[PDB]
Amino acid sequence: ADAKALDELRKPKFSSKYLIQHVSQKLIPAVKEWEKSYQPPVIHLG
Amino acid sequence: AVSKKEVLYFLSSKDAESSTAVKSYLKSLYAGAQVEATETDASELIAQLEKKYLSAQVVEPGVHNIALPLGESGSAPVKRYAAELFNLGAQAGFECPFIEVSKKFGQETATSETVKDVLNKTKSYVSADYNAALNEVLSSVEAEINGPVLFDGKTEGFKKFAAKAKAVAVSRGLPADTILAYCAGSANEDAADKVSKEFFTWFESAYTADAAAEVKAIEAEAASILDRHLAKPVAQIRKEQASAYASLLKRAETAKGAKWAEKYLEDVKAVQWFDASVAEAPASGPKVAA
Amino acid sequence: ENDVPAILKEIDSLVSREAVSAKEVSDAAVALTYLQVKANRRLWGKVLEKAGAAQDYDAASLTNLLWAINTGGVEHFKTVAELAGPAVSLLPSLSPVQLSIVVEALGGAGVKNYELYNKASAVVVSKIGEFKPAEIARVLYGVAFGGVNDVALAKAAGKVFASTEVDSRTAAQALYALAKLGRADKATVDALLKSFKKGTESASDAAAASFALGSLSFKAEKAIVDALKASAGDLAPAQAVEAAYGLALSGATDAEAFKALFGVVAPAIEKAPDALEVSSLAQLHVASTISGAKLPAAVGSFVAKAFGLAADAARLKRSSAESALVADVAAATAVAFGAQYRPEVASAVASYVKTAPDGSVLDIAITKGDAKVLVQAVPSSLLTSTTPAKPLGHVAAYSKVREAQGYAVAVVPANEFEALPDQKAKAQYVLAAIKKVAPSF
Amino acid sequence: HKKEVYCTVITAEPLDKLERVELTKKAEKFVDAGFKLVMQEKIDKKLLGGFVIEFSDRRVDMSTAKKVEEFNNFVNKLVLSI
Amino acid sequence: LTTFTFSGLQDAPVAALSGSIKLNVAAKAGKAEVTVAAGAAKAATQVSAAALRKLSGSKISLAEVARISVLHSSIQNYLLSLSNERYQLLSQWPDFTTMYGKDFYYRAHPEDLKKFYDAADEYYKLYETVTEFDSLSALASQVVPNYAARRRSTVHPAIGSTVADGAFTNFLLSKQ
Repeated sequence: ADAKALDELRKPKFSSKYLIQHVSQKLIPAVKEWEKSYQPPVIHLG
Repeated sequence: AVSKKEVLYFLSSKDAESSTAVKSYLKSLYAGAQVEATETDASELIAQLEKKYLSAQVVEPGVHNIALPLGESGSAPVKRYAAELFNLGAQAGFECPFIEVSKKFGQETATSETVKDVLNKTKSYVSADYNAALNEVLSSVEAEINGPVLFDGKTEGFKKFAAKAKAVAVSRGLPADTILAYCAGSANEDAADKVSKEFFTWFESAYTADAAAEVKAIEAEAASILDRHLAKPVAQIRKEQASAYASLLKRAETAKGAKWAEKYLEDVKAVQWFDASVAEAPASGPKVAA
Repeated sequence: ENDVPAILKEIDSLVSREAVSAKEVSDAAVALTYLQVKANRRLWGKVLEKAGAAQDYDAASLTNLLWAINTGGVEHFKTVAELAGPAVSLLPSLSPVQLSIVVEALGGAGVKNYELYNKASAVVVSKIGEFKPAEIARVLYGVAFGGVNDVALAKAAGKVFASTEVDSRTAAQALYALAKLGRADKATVDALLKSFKKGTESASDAAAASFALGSLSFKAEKAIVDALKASAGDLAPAQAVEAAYGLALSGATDAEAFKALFGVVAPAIEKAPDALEVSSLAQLHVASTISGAKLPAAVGSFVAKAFGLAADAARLKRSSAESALVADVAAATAVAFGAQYRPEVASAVASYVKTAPDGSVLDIAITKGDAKVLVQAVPSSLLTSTTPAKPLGHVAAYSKVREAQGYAVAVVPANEFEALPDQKAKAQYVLAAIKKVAPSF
Repeated sequence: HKKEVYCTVITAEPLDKLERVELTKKAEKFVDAGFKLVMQEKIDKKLLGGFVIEFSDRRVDMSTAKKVEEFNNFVNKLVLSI
Repeated sequence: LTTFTFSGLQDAPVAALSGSIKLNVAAKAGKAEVTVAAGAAKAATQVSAAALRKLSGSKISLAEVARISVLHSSIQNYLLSLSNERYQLLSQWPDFTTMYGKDFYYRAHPEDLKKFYDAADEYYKLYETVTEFDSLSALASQVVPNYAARRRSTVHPAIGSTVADGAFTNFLLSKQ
């Protein structure tokens, strides 16, 4: 493990790719259930 | 692993960990695993949000793989940088920047009957100088016709606004006749080739100017950061950077089980490996298994 | 007296110095290419680092270094794309052969430098008599693969290729350039194919010519498929993929050439399935489907799944104009099948989206009993760039592979469909296409 | 006495007749009972699709512009919450 | 690099341009004998046109092995170049230690002497903080995130003001 492969060494370290993947995995099914549960409310004028 | 939409966005990528995920997926398929059926659902709004986050997952590691041309002479490192950003946008599923911001102009003002609503709803994507000049032109035309200019395109008020807007666009440096004739097309392909060569001259000048402006902003920010850093004594610098590093490790170690924090600590370990591999042999550099 | 590790050691000590001039880096790269160095990647890395750091470039050192990068097969986009600056600053100082080699290397590497290709094409079409045909073939390959659709240079090159007899390597390079440009001229390609009678100096020439004929929807030459059958082992697996793909797209029925090409490429997937790109495995599935020549069973199922992956990936990262065209063609298909009201049209358009057997998604797939019709909307990006504007060979490729899954494929191009003025005429066009392909619908 | 309620329906486009009967069956669920519904049609192209039913008492905004604005607000509140 | 490359022994270089390494080729009909000499090392092999055409079949994808990233290394390299410029202006400093003697101590005004000693300590502080190169990497991490947030644009990673301005001219001067 003292020598590493080039495909392991090519990747940049501190990118926000897994933050974006985490936000996407928390955002997409929630907005899917919002889309399937969408009902516009009845607004009273007055 | 991947949710099978990620691997489809990572097929045309050139980034390292996305390519290893694609290669492990292909080895799993050659082992005899069935390919999951792609979803034939989701509303247009849900589909476009997924596309936005997947294109962000392609762009974000690929931006970190591009060297900024800081402190370089000549237009060719800036053209390399702009070409790498273009190829990265193509790998993430974007079209040409011209086409992709024309999409934003057509989307933000799809329902707009007057020119002022167009200039107020596309304000985030047009320069404030050009937006202010077009607003002065629109106020002058609305003063001369005593009516709001409409966005129909066949009224005479919009024709006067379009003539004065072409004037201010030529004055600001945009060859608006060339830009219009490229998107309009031509009957013969030779005149279309002449117009396309003039357009791509403008377009290369334009993205080279934007990339050079981004490089100049990063250069000025780095020079400012270094000047306020060099104003300090050494021990203040050491304790400030040690405190910031300790707080960032504490933020990454607070989250356990998250994929981003696991990858963060793995990358900290890989930076320590790089330092040890350079310390083993400084003249050869890091040990690459080959 | 004859030691290749010792001369590699001396080259590595030469390019590890503090100040290496561009002549020394150019000579080190030329020697690395002549010695055929592929296993030592770090030596090519040191040479390319010193090439990026070098600041005193004349015509000869830039030309020799770009020749060595292009010939050795060394890709590093940053160094080669920053070498375009010396190219633009030395472009009046370059000879025709040097401008040819420089534009060929910077175009094959993929450098997006419109000023370079515009000035180089202006130089070539300004004095077309000073350039001999291999040089204009390299400049056409450079501006074609640099992202410039220069049809003035394509017309001037076609005039020269019709007037002057060319080498088979020159013609294969010109055909590859014209196939990326999407120019299915019959005046130029006929001359470049009649040059393919004196044999092929390399199998990559016959492979590139076969891929270029398959892309532009021409039919295969017998000399090209015979030269591919003779020396199929001289190709890389990706080059063998593109050879068999262009042969299947051109319509060749030579089972021995497909047998040789598949016997080249199929153990490479058995050793490493992840070595080739997914677009190459999809091209291999297209070639195996249209030609009918077999593969190993694991390899055949793998390239079927990879074709499904590549079709899905081309659908996800689709252009927005192609999405609008697919929506328009689906609406015209819904109107042609009995929907005169907007909710009926929207429900039929949403019902047309179906899953293919390989896991991919078909946009407009109608079924009636056991008969299947796949309406395929073809964007302008997949059309030929010349004024007849026919669909390219990849359209017929997708059509044949979907026909192998039991789908009657009706091709709806962008220009013909968007030529119609209203939706009823578009529905008439789509219904005429479906009745022409499958009369049961 | 009579079960009739007056409303104004605003759409992006002029109505198809199947669109009309589907919109009528949609809007009969917002009224109190089996009331007869006498609608008046208007055009607003700032609405992208759907409809806006304007009663005298209340409003029902089933337009797609309100839908994409609620979508954008919900997505923004999630990505700022996370 | 593309799938098919059409460069080989056709228009190849025949001679080296530097004296550090000597190249002589002899090009016959379809074949060549190459002799490469550097120092005591010599090599004399025989290369065909077909071998040079086979050479670009397998691509060498040269890739950077960076400590953090190529972007972070470019920012840190620019910080190192700017620190080199500040190092040059600190290296053009006058030698105050030539006036540390007791004759300069006792001939001088005491407040001017304390000013001189404070100036010497100020130089030592500036020189110690400009040679703290290990801090520079952390400074690069102050430049990376905001720039990366500019690259995560909802339009395009490479969109700028001028391209969007020209596209707005095309959008506005066309109808609707």
